[PDB]
Amino acid sequence: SMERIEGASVGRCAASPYLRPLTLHYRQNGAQKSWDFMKTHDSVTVLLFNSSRRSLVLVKQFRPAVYAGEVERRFPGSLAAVDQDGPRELQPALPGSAGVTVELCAGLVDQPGLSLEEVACKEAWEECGYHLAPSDLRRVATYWSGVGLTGSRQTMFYTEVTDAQRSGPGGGLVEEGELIEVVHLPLEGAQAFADDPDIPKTLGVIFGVSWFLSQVAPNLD
Amino acid sequence: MERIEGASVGRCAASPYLRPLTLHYRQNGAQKSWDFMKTHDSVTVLLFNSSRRSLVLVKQFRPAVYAGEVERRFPGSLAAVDQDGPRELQPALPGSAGVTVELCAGLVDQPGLSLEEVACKEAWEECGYHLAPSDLRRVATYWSGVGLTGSRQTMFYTEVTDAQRSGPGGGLVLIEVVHLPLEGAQAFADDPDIPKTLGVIFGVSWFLSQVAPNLD
Ligand SMILES: CN1CCC(n2nc(-c3cccc(Oc4ccccc4)c3)c3c(N)ncnc32)CC1
Ligand SMILES: CN1CCC(n2nc(-c3cccc(Oc4ccccc4)c3)c3c(N)ncnc32)CC1
Ligand SMILES: CN1CCC(n2nc(-c3cccc(Oc4ccccc4)c3)c3c(N)ncnc32)CC1
Ligand SMILES: [Mg+2]
Repeated sequence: SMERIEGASVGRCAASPYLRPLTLHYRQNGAQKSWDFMKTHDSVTVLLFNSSRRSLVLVKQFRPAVYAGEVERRFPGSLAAVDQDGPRELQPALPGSAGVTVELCAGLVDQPGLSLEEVACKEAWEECGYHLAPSDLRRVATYWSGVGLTGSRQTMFYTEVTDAQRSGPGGGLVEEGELIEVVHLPLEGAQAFADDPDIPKTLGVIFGVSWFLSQVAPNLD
Repeated sequence: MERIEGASVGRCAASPYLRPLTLHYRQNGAQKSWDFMKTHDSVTVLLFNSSRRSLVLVKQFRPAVYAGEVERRFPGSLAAVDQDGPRELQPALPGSAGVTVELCAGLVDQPGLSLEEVACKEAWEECGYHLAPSDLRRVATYWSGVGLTGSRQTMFYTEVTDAQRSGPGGGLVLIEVVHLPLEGAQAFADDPDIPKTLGVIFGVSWFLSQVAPNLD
């Protein structure tokens, strides 16, 4: 099950391909300053509107960082310094449902040679089972994600799909230990879904719903 | 604020803002692990000043954004330091590379203040507007950076007038307050030459579709 998590523990992270902390030293109007950040990849996200079903296509999956943040919210001190060899078991753990998010289809810009659009198409295939062409995609927005702690860009795309385009199993790469659920969000429930704070979601979902309902859906009515 | 000199990359062993951790867990019986950063939650505030019919935003130098732009222009600029000290960026970029436009915002890192009160504090110190917690509408709560941080961000909206602009703002001792007229708002958001956040883009889009049509 996606939401069945066991043995949850926190440990030190000495090196990682996904985050690499650095400090920028610089003078700003003659004052010497420093700033802590982490080097990270850019990313792409893609909102699909399935017109056969009149539903938006989203993904649901366990996010370990979200789970840890939620354990820390409900049990302050869970993420205390790991001053020991090896991980420290959480006491108490939360249910794994605490880390399950709803997101747009998304992936890192870590694919040598692929365009941003092609990365978006790859993720829509691998995560959702939808076959897209790059020219099917509309660029919605490009922006900085997390300006305080990283300098990564994210680019969001949009495309309309039909049922015939859902020709794959989706669910992410099985061999690589991914378990992703495809969510089809009926348009009639979409704004309520986004506004509901009991469903953990990203700003990309909330913005995607708002943007679609005000910029696209009227030109289909 | 855009006059940045002698930029250099050094190591970051400890920081009160990012602490690298690894979650270890079993899912479907398989042992997994995930690298992330422990970080603070945050709040953002969109203000509509109806005296001026303008959205209140902030502009400031963001070092991480700057570093990201140097790495884009000169790959390898951010390689591991491997020295006794920081390594100068040569070539570098002008400070304008790191200048962003954002919503008023702050970390939830201080005991004593609710989310609403952090937002009022930031609106005062950054924008010079005096707000009350009860003046705030919660627009959205969401997770930013679910891959590496898991921290939560709450966005508030509130309506102000010039009668509430009782301070200068600009931060504490370089933040500039931006007043975006409603008529140019959408064009501002769409302008890809303006370095801005998803919070700004969503704030302008939300305001123009949920508030602006019912004004007046
Ligand atoms: C709406 N429809 C949907 C699909 C239809 N379509 N699109 C492609 C097609 C082409 C080129 C790249 C592509 O996506 C990637 C391929 C590799 C890596 C990353 C993305 C997809 C295609 C095809 N090869 N054969 C038959 N039909 C096709 C036309 C419009
Ligand atoms: C004010 N004073 C002077 C500056 C000092 N400060 N603040 C940060 C820092 C951390 C994380 C987010 C961040 O901005 C956001 C805050 C909320 C929402 C979105 C972005 C800023 C920082 C750093 N990473 N490294 C060194 N100093 C740092 C903090 C105290
Ligand atoms: C097989 N896949 C599965 C995961 C595996 N992977 N991916 C990340 C990881 C990093 C940063 C962002 C992220 O997700 C987003 C990507 C785009 C937009 C929004 C979120 C994921 C990661 C980690 N931080 N620690 C350990 N393993 C990790 C390797 C590749
Ligand atoms: Mg993904």
